[PDB]
Amino acid sequence: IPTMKILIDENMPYAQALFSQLGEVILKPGRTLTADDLIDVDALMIRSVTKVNDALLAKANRLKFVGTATAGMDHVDQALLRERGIFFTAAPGCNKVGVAEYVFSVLMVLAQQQGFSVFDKTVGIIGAGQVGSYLAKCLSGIGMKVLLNDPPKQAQGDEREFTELETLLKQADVITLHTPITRGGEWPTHHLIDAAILEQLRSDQILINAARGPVVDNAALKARLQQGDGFTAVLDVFEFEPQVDMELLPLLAFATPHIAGYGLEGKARGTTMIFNSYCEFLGSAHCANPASLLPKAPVPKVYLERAWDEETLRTLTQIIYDVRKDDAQFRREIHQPGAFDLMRKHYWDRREYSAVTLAGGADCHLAPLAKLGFQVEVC
Amino acid sequence: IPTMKILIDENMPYAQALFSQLGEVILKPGRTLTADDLIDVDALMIRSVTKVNDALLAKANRLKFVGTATAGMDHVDQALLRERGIFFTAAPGCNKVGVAEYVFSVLMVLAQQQGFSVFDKTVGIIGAGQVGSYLAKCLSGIGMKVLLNDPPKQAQGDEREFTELETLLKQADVITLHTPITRGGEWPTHHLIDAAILEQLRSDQILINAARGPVVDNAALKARLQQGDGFTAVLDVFEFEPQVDMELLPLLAFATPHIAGYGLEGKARGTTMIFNSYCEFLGSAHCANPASLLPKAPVPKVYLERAWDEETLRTLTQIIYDVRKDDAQFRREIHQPGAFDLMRKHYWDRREYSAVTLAGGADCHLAPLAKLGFQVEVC
Ligand SMILES: NC(=O)c1ccc[n+]([C@@H]2O[C@H](COP(=O)([O-])OP(=O)(O)OC[C@H]3O[C@@H](n4cnc5c(N)ncnc54)[C@H](O)[C@@H]3O)[C@@H](O)[C@H]2O)c1
Ligand SMILES: NC(=O)c1ccc[n+]([C@@H]2O[C@H](COP(=O)([O-])OP(=O)(O)OC[C@H]3O[C@@H](n4cnc5c(N)ncnc54)[C@H](O)[C@@H]3O)[C@@H](O)[C@H]2O)c1
Ligand SMILES: [Cl-]
Ligand SMILES: [Cl-]
Ligand SMILES: [Cl-]
Ligand SMILES: [Cl-]
Repeated sequence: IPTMKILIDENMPYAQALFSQLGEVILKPGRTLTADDLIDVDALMIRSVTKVNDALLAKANRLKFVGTATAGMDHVDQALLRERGIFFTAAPGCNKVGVAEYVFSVLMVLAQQQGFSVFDKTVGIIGAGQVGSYLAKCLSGIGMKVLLNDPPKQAQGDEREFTELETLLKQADVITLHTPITRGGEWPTHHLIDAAILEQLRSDQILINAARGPVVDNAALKARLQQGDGFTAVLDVFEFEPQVDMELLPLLAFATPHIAGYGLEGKARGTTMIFNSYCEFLGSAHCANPASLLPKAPVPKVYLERAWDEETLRTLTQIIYDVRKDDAQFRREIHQPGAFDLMRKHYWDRREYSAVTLAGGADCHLAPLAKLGFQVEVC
Repeated sequence: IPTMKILIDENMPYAQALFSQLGEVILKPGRTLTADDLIDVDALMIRSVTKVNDALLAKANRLKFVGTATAGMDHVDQALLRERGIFFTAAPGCNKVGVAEYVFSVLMVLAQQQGFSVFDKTVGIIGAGQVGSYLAKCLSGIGMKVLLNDPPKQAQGDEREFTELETLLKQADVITLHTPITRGGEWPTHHLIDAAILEQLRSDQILINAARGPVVDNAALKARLQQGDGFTAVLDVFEFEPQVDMELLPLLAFATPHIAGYGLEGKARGTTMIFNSYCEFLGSAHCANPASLLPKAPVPKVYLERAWDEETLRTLTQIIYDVRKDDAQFRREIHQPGAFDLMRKHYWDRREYSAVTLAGGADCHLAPLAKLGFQVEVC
């Protein structure tokens, strides 16, 4: 029987098991892919390590489909793909779930450490794409007040209610960034949080940047933190990572090596999403989800005796992710050579709220917890 | 129908509900009890706020039984009680459970923060009474190596295998204190951990004192910590509490205001134990337990998919108690007037491992977790 010839990155998780259903699978390390590797190849499945150039496709005589198991697609010349009719797809938002649960962990722990309620704090989301909109969904789901800012999408006709920047920077208690890094365009994000903005940030305001490094001027962030007025900053991304300011590090409430979106589920969605895309491209009925591929969580379900309070919410969410874990490892190991990248490479088997089932009675208020991302079960 | 007349401290938890089954209950604040209050009184149930003097019993014409809902009994002249035939009982070990789970939390978090395995660390218990023996049971239950030291009990004929002090101080990684505070006697405990001992403590050794304040010379503890060689100390009790050395405080890994044994269950055991004692004293069949009196825990049961690792153990135990919570509040509030005592008075609804049921399959290894204190259920 004739089959499609599918070239796939060797280290794409669950790739062989999934795509073998769709035809002949060739597994090769993505960094060493040459032009000859695409001879007689119908479809290509890659990660970020493979650059889709003119060079790579020089002998792609059968290439009709290209899928990248990533949320981003800068490693792909998609103007090239477009001009020669090659269908292209990524996995947008494949790792957005982790970021939301990362931000929530940060809020939850800071609430405990500084002694306040998260339901008193207004979160301002700058960047309402895949990541921001999911975070906006989760926070609003449990009844927190969100503030969305997005000048590009608002100009494109997005009819969500957007808050203007200077308003958000004043009206919001917590400021979280979820934008790309851009120097040009109508709405550049390089040093979006600059010196002038930082010094107008109050002592009871929290700044979180788990978007991209250069969005926050790290030098300016340090200067703002060295006043010691109680201003609070959390960085998952650094302006010149893997290098970080070792003077700034002990001033940051939490510091982690670009691992907010990490997690087995999100990593599996990379493969899962482009697999479903290619399935649909072939006209196949096959369909896959990360829940089916992964083993069940260590603590897959817990039971609730009554309705949840803020304390129970902290208890439940920290079963999955506690930001203090990564923070501690990062500070402990960063002095070691290449520890920034090695910590990411050997990241632990982190899950997400969907891996855990919350079982309760109709009087336990699980509907907000379901919107937060948990699986629920009314007894 | 004739009944026993029972005088009880107004603020003893669940006292009226329990003891009303045994006869007439009179509720009066323990600090304001006078001699006249014991006229025609058959039994007395008190806390620490009531001092049992010659003065208090001056008109106790019917007093036959005295119960104090405490583990200690220094507030009681029991030489007086003995010489006039009054049966006396306390509630020994009523709050020992919390201390063990406190110590374990400290070990669990320090293991995460410093990056090590608790199953690599040998815990040396100094003081093998109610508290120490329960801790020894819990740690050995999950497979940790314990080291018991107790010169008084060893001299009295206790045939457990005891380790000599200087040996324990060298052979053990973690040193936890669970002794009373004594200046005299054959085995005094005042400054038991002194200057000479502290300076022979290694950089990879941990010292925990949740026993009594003056057992550790706090001034010497500070001097040892100011070297910055990596030595680690945790205090639940301070030499001159509620006053603490504000120079020592930021050097302590964890600092809490004498709340290790706190928890609803332990607090209820105070009433429960002396109630059962008095029941037995009357020849009654009535019997009570704190589990029946308390509401069920917020998260009363969780399920396990597989056997537990060290990470899962941390996840499970921190559902009940996470020492970082109290530590954060203590450091945040201590500057406030009387915050040391007020934090204890308005302590949160803390539980214990027995309040949570761990459900799994026969292959989940719950037997050690049961010995740790959890309720288990093999499916
Ligand atoms: N730290 C992490 O673990 C982690 C993980 C994944 C993604 N990210 C970062 O997520 C950002 C969000 O990712 P995404 O997948 O949602 O991409 P996205 O493009 O869907 O989202 C960003 C949103 O950015 C808006 N935007 C662009 N410029 C803006 C500006 N100047 N002001 C306000 N909004 C602006 C975009 O138009 C859109 O509204 C990127 O930096 C992404 O790489 C971080
Ligand atoms: N921090 C807390 O929350 C908290 C709570 C309850 C009790 N405690 C402290 O517990 C200590 C343990 O309490 P307990 O109820 O088990 O009392 P206990 O008398 O049963 O226990 C202490 C054990 O102390 C041994 N001991 C006395 N001197 C010793 C010495 N010099 N060296 C080694 N062992 C010695 C006693 O003989 C016994 O073996 C007391 O200080 C108790 O008040 C602390
Ligand atoms: Cl596979
Ligand atoms: Cl990108
Ligand atoms: Cl009562
Ligand atoms: Cl005492």
